[PDB]
Amino acid sequence: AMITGGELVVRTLIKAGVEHLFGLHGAHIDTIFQACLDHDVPIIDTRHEAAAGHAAEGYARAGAKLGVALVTAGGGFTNAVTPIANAWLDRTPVLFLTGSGALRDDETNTLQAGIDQVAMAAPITKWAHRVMATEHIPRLVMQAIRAALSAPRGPVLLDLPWDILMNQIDEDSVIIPDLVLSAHGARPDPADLDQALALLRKAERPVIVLGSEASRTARKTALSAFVAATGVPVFADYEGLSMLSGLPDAMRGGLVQNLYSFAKADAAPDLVLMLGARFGLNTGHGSGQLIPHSAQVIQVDPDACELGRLQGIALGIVADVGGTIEALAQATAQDAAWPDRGDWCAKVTDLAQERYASIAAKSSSEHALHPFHASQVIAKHVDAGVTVVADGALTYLWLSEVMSRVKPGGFLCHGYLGSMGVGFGTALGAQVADLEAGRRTILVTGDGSVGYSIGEFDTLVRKQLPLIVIIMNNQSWGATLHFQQLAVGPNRVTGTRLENGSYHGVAAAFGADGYHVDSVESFSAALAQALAHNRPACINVAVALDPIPPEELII
Amino acid sequence: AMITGGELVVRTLIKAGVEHLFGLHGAHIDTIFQACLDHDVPIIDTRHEAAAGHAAEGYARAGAKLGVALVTAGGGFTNAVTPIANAWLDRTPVLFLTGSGALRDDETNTLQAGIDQVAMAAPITKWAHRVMATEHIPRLVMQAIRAALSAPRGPVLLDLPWDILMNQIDEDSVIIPDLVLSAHGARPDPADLDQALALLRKAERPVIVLGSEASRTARKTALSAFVAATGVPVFADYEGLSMLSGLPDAMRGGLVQNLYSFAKADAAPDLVLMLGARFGLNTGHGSGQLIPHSAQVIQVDPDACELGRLQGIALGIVADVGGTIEALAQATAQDAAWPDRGDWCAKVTDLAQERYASIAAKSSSEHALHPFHASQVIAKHVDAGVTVVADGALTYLWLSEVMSRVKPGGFLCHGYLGSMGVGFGTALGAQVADLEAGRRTILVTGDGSVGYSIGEFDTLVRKQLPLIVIIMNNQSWGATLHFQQLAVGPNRVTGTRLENGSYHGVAAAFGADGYHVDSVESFSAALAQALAHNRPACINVAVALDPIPPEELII
Amino acid sequence: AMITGGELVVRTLIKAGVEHLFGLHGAHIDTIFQACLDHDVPIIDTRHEAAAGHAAEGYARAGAKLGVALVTAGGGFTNAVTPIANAWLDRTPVLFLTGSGALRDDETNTLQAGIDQVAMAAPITKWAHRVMATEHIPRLVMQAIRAALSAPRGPVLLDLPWDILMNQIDEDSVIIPDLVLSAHGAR
Amino acid sequence: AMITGGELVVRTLIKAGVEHLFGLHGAHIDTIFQACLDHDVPIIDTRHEAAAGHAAEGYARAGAKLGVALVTAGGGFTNAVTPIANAWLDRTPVLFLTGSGALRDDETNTLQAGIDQVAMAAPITKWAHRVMATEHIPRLVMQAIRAALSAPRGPVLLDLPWDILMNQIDEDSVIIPDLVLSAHGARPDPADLDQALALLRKAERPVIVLGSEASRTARKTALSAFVAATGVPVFADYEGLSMLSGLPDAMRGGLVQNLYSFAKADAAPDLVLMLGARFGLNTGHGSGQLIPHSAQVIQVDPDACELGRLQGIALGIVADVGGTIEALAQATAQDAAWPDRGDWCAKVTDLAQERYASIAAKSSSEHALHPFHASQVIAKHVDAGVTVVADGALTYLWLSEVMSRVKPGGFLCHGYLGSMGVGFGTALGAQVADLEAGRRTILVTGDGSVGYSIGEFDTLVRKQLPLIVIIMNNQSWGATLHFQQLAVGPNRVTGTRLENGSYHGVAAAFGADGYHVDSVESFSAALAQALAHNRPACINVAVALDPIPPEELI
Ligand SMILES: Cc1ncc(C[n+]2csc(CCOP(=O)(O)OP(=O)(O)O)c2C)c(N)n1
Ligand SMILES: Cc1ncc(C[n+]2csc(CCOP(=O)(O)OP(=O)(O)O)c2C)c(N)n1
Ligand SMILES: Cc1ncc(C[n+]2csc(CCOP(=O)(O)OP(=O)(O)O)c2C)c(N)n1
Repeated sequence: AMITGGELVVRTLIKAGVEHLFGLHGAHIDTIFQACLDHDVPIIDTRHEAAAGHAAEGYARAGAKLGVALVTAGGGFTNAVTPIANAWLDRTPVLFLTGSGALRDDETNTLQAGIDQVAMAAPITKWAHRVMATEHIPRLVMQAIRAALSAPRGPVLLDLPWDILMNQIDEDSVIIPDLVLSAHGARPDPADLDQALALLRKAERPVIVLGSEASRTARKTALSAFVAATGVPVFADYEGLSMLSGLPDAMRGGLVQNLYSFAKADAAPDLVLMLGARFGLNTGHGSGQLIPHSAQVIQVDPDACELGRLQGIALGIVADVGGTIEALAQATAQDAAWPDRGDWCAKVTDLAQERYASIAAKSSSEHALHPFHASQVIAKHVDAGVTVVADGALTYLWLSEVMSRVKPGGFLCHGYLGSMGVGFGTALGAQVADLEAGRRTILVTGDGSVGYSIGEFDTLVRKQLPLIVIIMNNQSWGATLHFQQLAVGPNRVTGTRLENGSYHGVAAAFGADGYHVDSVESFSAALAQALAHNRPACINVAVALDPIPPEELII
Repeated sequence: AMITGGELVVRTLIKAGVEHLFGLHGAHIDTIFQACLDHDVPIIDTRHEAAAGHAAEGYARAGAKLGVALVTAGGGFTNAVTPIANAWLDRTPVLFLTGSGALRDDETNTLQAGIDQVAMAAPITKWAHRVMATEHIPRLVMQAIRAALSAPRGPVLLDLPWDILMNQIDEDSVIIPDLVLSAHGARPDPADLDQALALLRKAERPVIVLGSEASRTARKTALSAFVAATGVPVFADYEGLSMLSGLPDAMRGGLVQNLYSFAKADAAPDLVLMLGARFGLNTGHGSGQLIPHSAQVIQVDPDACELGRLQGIALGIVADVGGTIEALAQATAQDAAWPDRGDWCAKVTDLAQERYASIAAKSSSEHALHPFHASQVIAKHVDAGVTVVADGALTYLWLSEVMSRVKPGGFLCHGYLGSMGVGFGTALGAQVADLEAGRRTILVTGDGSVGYSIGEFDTLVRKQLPLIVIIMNNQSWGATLHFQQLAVGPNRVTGTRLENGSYHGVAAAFGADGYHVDSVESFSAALAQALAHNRPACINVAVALDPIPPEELII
Repeated sequence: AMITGGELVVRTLIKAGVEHLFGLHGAHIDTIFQACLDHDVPIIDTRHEAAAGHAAEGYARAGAKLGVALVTAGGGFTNAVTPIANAWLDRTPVLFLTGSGALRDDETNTLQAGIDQVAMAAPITKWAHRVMATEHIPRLVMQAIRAALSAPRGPVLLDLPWDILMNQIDEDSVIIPDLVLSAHGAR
Repeated sequence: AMITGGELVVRTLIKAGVEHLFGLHGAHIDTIFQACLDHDVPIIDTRHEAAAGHAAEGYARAGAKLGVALVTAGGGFTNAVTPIANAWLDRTPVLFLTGSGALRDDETNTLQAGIDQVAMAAPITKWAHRVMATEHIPRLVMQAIRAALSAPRGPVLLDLPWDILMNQIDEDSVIIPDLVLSAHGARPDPADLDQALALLRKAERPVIVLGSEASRTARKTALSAFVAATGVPVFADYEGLSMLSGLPDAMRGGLVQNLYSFAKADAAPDLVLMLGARFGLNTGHGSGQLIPHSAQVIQVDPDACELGRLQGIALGIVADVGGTIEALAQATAQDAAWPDRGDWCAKVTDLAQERYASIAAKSSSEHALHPFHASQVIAKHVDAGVTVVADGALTYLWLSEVMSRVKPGGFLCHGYLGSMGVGFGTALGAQVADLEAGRRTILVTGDGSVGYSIGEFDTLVRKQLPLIVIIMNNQSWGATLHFQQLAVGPNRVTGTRLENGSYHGVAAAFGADGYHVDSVESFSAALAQALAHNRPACINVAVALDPIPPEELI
């Protein structure tokens, strides 16, 4: 009944409902590994702490739950910083548990000590803190969890000194708290809700735009009820996209990028209801290209700073997005009868079809396989049974054009950090979450990006995680090469070609199934085969570099 | 139509609804001074940036609105750090505007440059940011205001480089946004509200405890309706106390400290509804001495990390406190009649009376004026027309004993920072806010504490602000002297005596009315006279040092 | 022969050659006041921690030696920040000793706790550090002194948690180092 | 004559004497790539910013010069933080140039923006700063360089907003300064030097211990003169080891770890002259196990905080280590003849031989290749023409045992950060530096550690860098597995096995030569062949896991 600090950490995680961790071993954190071993809690151990951190993010995002990363002192922590930064900008709930130097050996120039890990994490976490006493562990672990899971979601760093973890205490002297935190988010004042709904009712061309906070709470039943009652088309940024999958086709606007062509069509929305979608990279900043300057904007976000950040708004509500969706469903449930939106929904559908058809008409695979065509091959397989994770740059810009007509179970793309290479770890953690969901995870990445975490094929094999890694291979850091050609000159390509290496050969050397394809027919055959087997796979797809995705020109 | 960055700052503040600033001049920020001059916006200029910062706090606290502090580069900023830290721990909405070195003269070892002011403020603000372009001023001022005013309220630092402020731009090249941020905070999910109310209904001995967030939103009408419907007695920490002033005597539990004697009376609450009162210094930490371990606790706070921080709770709700009070009032306006709680309210009343009577029975002014008796002299004048500000240590501990039976318009005491000296600036700012309300401000401070900001008598006279400064003079840093005697030994008093100086003489030399008193009669006469005139005053009250206040006895 | 952490602080100061401190009292740092009282080391107690900080600077500047400021947790520290910043830009050797919340009472929303004092001082000191063990006091005080006195001179913050200072340890279990640092600068 | 901020960066680097950069492309930093292209300054572009940062470290360490890393905004920067931290604790002069969000687009929730990069780097840099004006670029680049190169050396972060770099200015309106910073480090006061030499002369068993600052200034001629004049044996931590390579055998004490067995042999030094060797991980902390408590210590370090950090010292000198070595050589070229130290030097040698022989006696490759035997295979090839980079854990602990006997041109091991995986990028950068030195780089790494940066086989092949990567493969995160067995229990192994993957197969798929070996003979043949050709290679060496290196116990 004397137990370690690491045992306290794990008892507290278990009580909160944590079922998996992602990490990489060190002695500093062995007490946590030993406790997980005793309690049959899996730690998915990777080949890089960065992959472990991104895996915790992917688990959190695909699973709509807490992700937990576990890393050792010093380089364990510094190797997890890109995950922390990505989760920060993406509003992703991840508890990063890090080891650190023993307090009793402070300032001794010893192994792995002397990095101010909390100071480094401070600019990019909701909370970061170093534990000072073993008896504080349960309450601070639970406090850290509440911080991560509350609106807007985000990463937390809990730094656990080696002596604090190794110290033994009487188990009866420290209580392990429950996670007592309402699952229901706060909702708008009914006066604000009444005004929002009165405006929505009055609008001629209203749209809703979902952001990441809608994905985190996943109030799909309420969203469906609200959308069925009002008939208003719903768009989303990348992170909100999968929240559209259960909606009737007439009200699926798809990716918010599709609003670009509306003003030209004399069909700019006159009202926009933004639900956790921030003004920024995915929503056209303050340009009014997607969210028109002429529209009345109602914005709901848990962070008041975001409200009208880059554009004047009509009504700014601070509330949880999930709670708001529940409130909207309740208010419209016994409401009757909302205005018919048939013609407006049809216009949204037509503009989307026009975009897709136009791109189709400009895409040829005469010699090399066209990225649009390669994307269409993937789209044939995307439905509620699949999570798509997207990395690369040109790769995801092209992929995005096929993503609105399908209904993915999950879609996990770059957010604001736009950090090439995060997709592999992300997809690995998503595939873990997806085992419980019954989904197959497909990573669609670039040849450049895959190199960041290419050792994780080892992890997929050791852990028998059937992630399918599709590499869109244009022999280059492509978008950056386009930048050089477009912004500087045709003769100014430098540091951006990648004309070496057999990625499928690398995957095969780690024991994964390797495929190399270069055509619509070869690729479709390979992908069908990979999906039929419950095995990790690498599909190396030779694609053309020169095509310019629509979003590259728009961006 | 070319205008300065400083003019953009002021136009934005005006559009937000700011009517006063507190500050101290520097060339770095003169453009803001000149714009306020043009627009007839008063800047209350003090004798120390710390006093200006605390004044902005006091204005925010007394006024339930945004406070704005304005300080110059370098030492202007560093002199404001104590206000920032105090506002941080007290959840007080203050926008600290600071000058800083010109961007164009970066790294030139020049005057007032080279302090990383944002880094210094980061650990003690909701947001801290240095402005990079003159065009960004309106949107970032408004963003800062939204950050300060949103739940939980807190300080923000906006750092404005000299060139950014002096730079002139076309006034029409940038839009000045409105403050578009709902006045009504987010409320609990109805399931959570129903659960809370079910527990409140079933409880034998329920209490409500209000915290600072209740004061910031000041939902007095809703609170009155809720309390009348349920008959549940309401307590508060210092910052919540004035929120009890409009409640019937029967439901006024007063300061939460009064709960101490309940367990021995076999009367410990079985349910506690905490409305923005955190677990911490004012609520007995996790000791269960005020909030019993045996009670079911419903806690409502805008910061999830606070929920059950130090004690297990039954229901943890993240919502705005004002929004929650409105929700509770709405629900209890349409449910069944509530159980009569007259006997319980009477018990609450009896226990408070027993405490007060006990103190009265023990207190003697035979050889020197007793702090409890001096406190009683003040209490006779306290009602809705008075804001009481409290500083010192033993001074406020004694004062607290008379504050539950009166109904102050405002009560501003030390919060967690416990920083001796903050009261003078705080009271000065409070008196500015109180002007429009027809209220009179009284500072009750220690002889030690008053020394920190004693030059502010000058400011009171220059600005004709009729603040009454009452100095409880026990010729020592009192509570610290008690610590030495009680925790160390009777012969171990060092560095705590202050057996010098005529504070009324200092006040007089600055042109304020000075009084020196040493008895109930003399003090009563001085206070009556000072209150009869709209003149600043200093009342120097000789009081005994040896008496130990109940709150110290408990400790 | 059990002595407090505050006693360790003062014994280390005395061995370094410190003969005056400037400060303002708080319970958090009483163990240092008591040790100074015992050893007849004057603490010049002011009416504001800022004045105490600036006095430590003035003492250093006028006397070409180390200045030592002594302030309590929370507002004691925040009141000393203008002195820290002034000494930073002036290259003035001042050791700022500050109290802070007890480590054992971390994250309890308690009196004078919760300010990240080391983070606040980091941009304006040669070194700033929070002591984690009573036994570290003498070596870390001497390390801080070496940081302050070495070229270019400047301020250092040593943050001493209440429990770390109140803790008692066997005086024979920890050595008080000498100040072994050449008086002659490199050429 | 209008030129970009990026062009200003590169003109300043060139004027400082920078000849190589390491990095990974982004649009945010393209102006620097374009300028390097114009000026024929190579940027060695890697598959991960971490590898690029570590390459800049390796180039700095192996070359005793400034390393320059170049990364883009956001993830470019955050991917570089392990290099920054490693360089920080290793006292390695690296200029990290990072892009960042445009100032004009501040707070727009845009691509790669919103990370406070300078705040993140502040705890682990000598200086970190974000540039506010294009016109400031040359003076701030040069300022950053002076910060990195000055004693004690270390990393600097210069953050260059996208608009600051893209902005064009009249080239005639901004001067590009020279690097005007003396190459000569400051030296001790002659009174201090006199006292140090007086103590050194009176000592019965004096030793010298070198640290990283000695390697940074590389005052080899002076060191040789001082050592020849005094006859005092010289030890080093890992970073100071290659500074012993030009000394006569009699005064080569080798790695400072060898001091362990001296007290039990009644031979503990009575005087220790520490030259940039800190009290800490490599010197036995304050334990007295290497630096005896009974010895008088003279410590010379550019950071006063370090002087007697963990142990009482007799004389604490703040000076540059190189300047001090020059001063000591100068003084001992003019003073009287020094006492003969032949017997003490022979004791040092005998104790080192006794350690080596004891390990040799215990090591058997009967059933699997023993890590000590594998290490000896490598040692056969180590001389001035070789830089050895060491990663892994058990791997470098075993390797350390053969390193004191040989005289490497360079030896780059883990420092205080002990971050598994830094070796690959480090060795790639070292190989670049080694080109002009006429040296061949060999990385000796673990099967676990190699996985961190395994994509860099691609970079070796693209850039034709003939790095030889030797993977000591014990199918595990080995030292951590030993921890579980030794400190917890034999049935408590969890999260530490790595019983999968063909590393040589991975290297071959990237176009590098791959070998798989499992014996002294097969390993010897593969290494000999790899060394015979200027081609990148991976040698996957099957080695036993169970043996415990002496240092693991200690
Ligand atoms: C961590 C990081 N490093 C560098 C960049 C700069 N960058 C933007 S796009 C891009 C090219 C990505 O190439 P690839 O993964 O192959 O995708 P592609 O554009 O070719 O489809 C790069 C290097 C970045 N965004 N993040
Ligand atoms: C800024 C600051 N400095 C020092 C302290 C330590 N301290 C606590 S109580 C106290 C005495 C206050 O004396 P006074 O204002 O005269 O009030 P009294 O207790 O005598 O009524 C002191 C110095 C503090 N809390 N804050
Ligand atoms: C970045 C980082 N992650 C984890 C650790 C913990 N750690 C210490 S030794 C070790 C094992 C390294 O294994 P390998 O590289 O194969 O070397 P071996 O000990 O097997 O020879 C690990 C994971 C560390 N020191 N640094």
